[PDB]
Amino acid sequence: IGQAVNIRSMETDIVSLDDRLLQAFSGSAIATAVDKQTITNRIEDPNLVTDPKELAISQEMISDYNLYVSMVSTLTRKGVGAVETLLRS
Amino acid sequence: IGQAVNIRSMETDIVSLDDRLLQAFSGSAIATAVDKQTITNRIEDPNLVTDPKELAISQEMISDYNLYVSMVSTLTRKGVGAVETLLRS
Amino acid sequence: GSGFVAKDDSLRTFFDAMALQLKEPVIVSKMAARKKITGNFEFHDPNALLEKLSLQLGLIWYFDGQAIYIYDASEMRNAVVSLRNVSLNEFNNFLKRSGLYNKNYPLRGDNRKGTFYVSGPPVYVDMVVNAATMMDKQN
Amino acid sequence: KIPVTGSGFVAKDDSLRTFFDAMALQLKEPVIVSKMAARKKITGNFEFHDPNALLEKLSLQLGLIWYFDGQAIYIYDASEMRNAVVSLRNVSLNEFNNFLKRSGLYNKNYPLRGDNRKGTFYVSGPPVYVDMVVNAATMMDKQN
Amino acid sequence: KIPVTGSGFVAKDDSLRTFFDAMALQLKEPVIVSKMAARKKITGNFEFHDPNALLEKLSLQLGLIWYFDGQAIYIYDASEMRNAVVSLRNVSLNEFNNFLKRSGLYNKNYPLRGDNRKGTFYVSGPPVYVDMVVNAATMMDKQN
Amino acid sequence: NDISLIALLAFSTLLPFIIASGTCFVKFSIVFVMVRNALGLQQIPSNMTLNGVALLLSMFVMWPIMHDAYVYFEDEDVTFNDISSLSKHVDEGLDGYRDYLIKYSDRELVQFFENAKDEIEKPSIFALLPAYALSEIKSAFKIGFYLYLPFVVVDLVVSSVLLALGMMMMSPVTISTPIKLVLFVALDGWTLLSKGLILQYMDI
Amino acid sequence: NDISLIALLAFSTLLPFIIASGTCFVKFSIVFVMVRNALGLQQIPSNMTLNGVALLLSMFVMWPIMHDAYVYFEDEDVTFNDISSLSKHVDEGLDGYRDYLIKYSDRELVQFFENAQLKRQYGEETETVKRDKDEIEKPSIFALLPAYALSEIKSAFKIGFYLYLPFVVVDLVVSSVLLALGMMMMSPVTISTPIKLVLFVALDGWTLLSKGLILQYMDIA
Amino acid sequence: NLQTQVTEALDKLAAKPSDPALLAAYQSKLSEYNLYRNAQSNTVKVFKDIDAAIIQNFR
Repeated sequence: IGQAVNIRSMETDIVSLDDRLLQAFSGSAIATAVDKQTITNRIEDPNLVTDPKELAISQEMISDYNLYVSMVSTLTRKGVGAVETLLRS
Repeated sequence: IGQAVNIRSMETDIVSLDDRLLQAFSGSAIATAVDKQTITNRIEDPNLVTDPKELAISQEMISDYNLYVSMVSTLTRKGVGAVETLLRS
Repeated sequence: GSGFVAKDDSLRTFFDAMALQLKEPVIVSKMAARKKITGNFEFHDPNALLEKLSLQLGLIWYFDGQAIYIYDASEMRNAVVSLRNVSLNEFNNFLKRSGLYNKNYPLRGDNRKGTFYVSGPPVYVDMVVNAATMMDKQN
Repeated sequence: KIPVTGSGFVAKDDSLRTFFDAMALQLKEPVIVSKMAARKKITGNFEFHDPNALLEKLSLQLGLIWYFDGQAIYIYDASEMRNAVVSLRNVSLNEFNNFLKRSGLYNKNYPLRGDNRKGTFYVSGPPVYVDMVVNAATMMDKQN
Repeated sequence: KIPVTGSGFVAKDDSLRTFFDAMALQLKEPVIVSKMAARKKITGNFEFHDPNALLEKLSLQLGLIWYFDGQAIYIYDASEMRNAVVSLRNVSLNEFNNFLKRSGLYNKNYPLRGDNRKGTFYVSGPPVYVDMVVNAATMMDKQN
Repeated sequence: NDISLIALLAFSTLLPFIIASGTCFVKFSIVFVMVRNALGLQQIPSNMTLNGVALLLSMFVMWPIMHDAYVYFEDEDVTFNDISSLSKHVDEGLDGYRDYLIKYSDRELVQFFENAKDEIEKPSIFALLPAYALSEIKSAFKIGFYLYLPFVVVDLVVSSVLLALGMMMMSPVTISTPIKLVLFVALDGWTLLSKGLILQYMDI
Repeated sequence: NDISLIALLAFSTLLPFIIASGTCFVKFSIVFVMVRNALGLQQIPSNMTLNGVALLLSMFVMWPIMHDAYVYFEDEDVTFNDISSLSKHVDEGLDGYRDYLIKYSDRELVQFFENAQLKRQYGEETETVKRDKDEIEKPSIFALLPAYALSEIKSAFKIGFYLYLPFVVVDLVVSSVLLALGMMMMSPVTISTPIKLVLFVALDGWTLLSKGLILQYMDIA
Repeated sequence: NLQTQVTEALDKLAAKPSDPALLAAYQSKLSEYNLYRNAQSNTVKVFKDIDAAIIQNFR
């Protein structure tokens, strides 16, 4: 069981706007890419799939990936529709 | 059961954007025709569908065939939808 | 004698001119390239001039054997990491035997235990975190 | 072309970010000032000859909190002080204070309030001190 | 028609790609310069008596990294250096470092930092060196 | 890959507003209407068939910018172990749009938006897209005054030759509008202003 | 915890009508239709793009206000243990938007809606509140944004009258020099339209009015 | 390479279908391949359905 956490979030004043969105995009793309591997090599490793102790964890992570990317999909759809309702007139 | 690959992807010059689109259409209609005839010859040979190892392979070729043509459909739909709003103005 | 005469240079072109008197290339970050400098500088003791300028302008730097990464002070991040089956002493022996031991930013923690505290440049902490979590899985 | 031959920093309406980096060589560590404590301004003729008492006096007159973790000097404003209550399951407070004394992260300005050999205590201070003590006390219980 | 009595290259506002192609005959190998490292410009009278010693001096003055893998000379600028740390299961460092020497890829300017008998090591350099080292070290543990 | 599927859809659904605001389509679609209002016409030819040819004309000089982002983003090195190196990589992709915008935007106005040289760092993409659109509407107004100007003279000269005779109570719009468009077809002004409009951005 | 997501998605669906009413997009849109109308141009410059250029400035000003909501509401200690402290937390989250409404709305127009809502609430016997509330008491969030949107329509029409003036001084002297001659049967707007366009492009009203509106909310250096 | 030692344990029980230790190891093999195959089938399916949900949302 190995864990790690970083505590102090980087924060300052940028009057620049796009690079904060670039950090948000890369921070979501990497966190959704590391976990698709972590669930896949948990499933192709034939030792983890047989243990009932490990299986309780394995059902959890597929739900955490499922709810996460579906949340970003619905938030963005309302986001791009909100600008649509003002500009289409 | 003995395969072959071709390694040359030739390049002909486009004379226009219309000359570009004819290659992009002919390059995609062959791939969508061939993959559907691949999955039919996979099914119509009945010794391929009775083995456990080849079934997840045919599952993969199914899910790629669904995701490919759905991704080109919604993109061309939003493309011509982007044309209609500008032409309405 | 050598030297550089900077007139409103942009702090990326200033440290690139020192990349010949220092024997390694210098990689300055994006946020740290907005400050500016001007004046007459003479490069004859570069490792004593890099620390004195890095404390007055406000910068952090780290040389790992191949290049000299230079950030500014607002990008320093920190972390805490727990090891289950290896202690701090032979991980410090891994850093001393490898050449990545930096005496300005050491590791804070009990000497033969699992927990310690890391703080430094962003190219330093992502190496110490990834090297520490890839030794427990090998052991 | 430069005036009188003493030592000092003349501040003509600086903004607390360009001021503390001038003190960042007498202090031999870099200084990181937060965003809420970078909106105040200072003006005057200052003189650094021992800066750890000057920072203690100015942190009370301006209203500030600060923490030196061994490699940098973090500076926050007083409206960013967070606190938390955490209960330890498998290790005591004196065996956690020996970890803070041996690691040099112990700070006498913001100590730990709690019973001397128990599991529950109370921390308060800057967010880099609280986020270190909470995670360093939770990650020791999962070891034991 | 071309009056200069010497033997050298005159560059008038070149773009670091037409410049290094002029040195690509005295070097016996072709040179490949990236996209971000082709926006700088050079002008002046040059002379390639020995290019492997001229290229080291210009790569430190301009700020550049380069690599020769036996068939070509890749050239990037210093802001594109990528680094990664990777671990090995059942091949040591002393056995992996002899694969580089016997192949002809052991670069003495960007060596491999790590403990002599372990799984983990730290590599840094040009991207053509990094995506060769990570893959050629990963594809030796699946074999064993 | 899954998050990039969002941003790939998010460009596409936002295309008829970025093409509405961040290209030279606004200049073509604006000059093609005031040439009708210059000639004294109201519904001829349309608002649809003038937007269609203005769309294709703007699609010529804009396609190579859109084309290079494909071939740049098809490459295999989109897998990076670092967060910020991918943020750099997507920053390195948009430089085809940034170099297009800085050429036709004002440096003082984008410096104003930057407050709330350019070789070490490029200014942000949201700091200059209105400055581009606000520069195009101004330049299209300025070029709109010029080709408006010769039709005023034919509007004035026939009103003065009718006032030279005694017929003062005579509406000159039924006579000037024949003389208006023969000035535009003997010049063949349609085939030449589309030429110099293309040559204003794309060289020969 | 689960219904906090319901409150998030229900806030998400009603978003662009808040941009339609609550923000300062209403100042940019009106004055941009007015500079189109004062020039006499009807269809051009094709107001689908004029909504976009008016939106981007308003987002450019509104971004520091809305950004503090994310960092305040993505806190891991949103969930409290008491029912009144949890309702207190959304008030002190909404206070950064609310004092923005206080700064830019009218005094008496806001003051009229509390007296109008209280006599609906209890009855006529409720005594009226005066100006002197302003030092301590805050109004509701649903009594502000009507009087806000009316005050911003007042300020946008205040701006729109002023640059309407230098065009009608042109449009009267052209209608007078044509009647100085005997040219009574002549449409003066087709002679007035070039010199109306010159008086805006030589004055360059776009690149100083655009700076003027950002100066009406924020400052430089 | 799991299918190799799947296909390697069936033949010794086929040649000798009365050893009690072998059918215990054979059943211990075949149920683990049973647990592996539907795990792979169930794991590709979510990656297809959530990929279909994005185009279902954006259409």
